[PDB]
Amino acid sequence: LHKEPATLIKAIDGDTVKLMYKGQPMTFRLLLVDTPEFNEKYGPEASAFTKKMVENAKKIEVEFDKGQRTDKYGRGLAYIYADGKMVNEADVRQGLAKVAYVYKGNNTHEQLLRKAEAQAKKEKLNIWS
Ligand SMILES: Cc1cn([C@H]2C[C@H](OP(=O)(O)O)[C@@H](COP(=O)(O)O)O2)c(=O)[nH]c1=O
Ligand SMILES: [Ca+2]
Repeated sequence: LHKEPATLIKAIDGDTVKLMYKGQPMTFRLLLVDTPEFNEKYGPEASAFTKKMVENAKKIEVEFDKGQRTDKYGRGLAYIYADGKMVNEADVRQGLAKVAYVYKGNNTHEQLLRKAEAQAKKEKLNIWS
């Protein structure tokens, strides 16, 4: 898998973000994760956390997996990095997202994220408190 450039347009919620990719605006849905909706418990904290991460970044990158790159709603599907650190992983590590929506072909970083979920759960963090 390969990292490609993109720039923040705007933070949306815990697991979606609007980025400019190859010079076009698109909404990205983070692969392999599910944050609570803003309206739910930990939803605001998940939104704040992703927002801070992407807004503080000097360099945003997007990394497509091997499978589908767009979902049925036209959202890009990717791993998103902020100054070299994966947002998808960090959301899970902090107990602000669950590993979710694991579809064969688009699941390269499954193991890595499940490891982070286990540590988050052991610490009883946020969603696991
Ligand atoms: C993360 C992800 C979501 N989706 C779809 C499945 C869900 O369909 P439904 O909307 O029919 O439930 C929806 C969940 O995204 P949200 O968690 O953003 O709602 O997006 C994909 O198709 N592929 C993916 O990799
Ligand atoms: Ca969600």
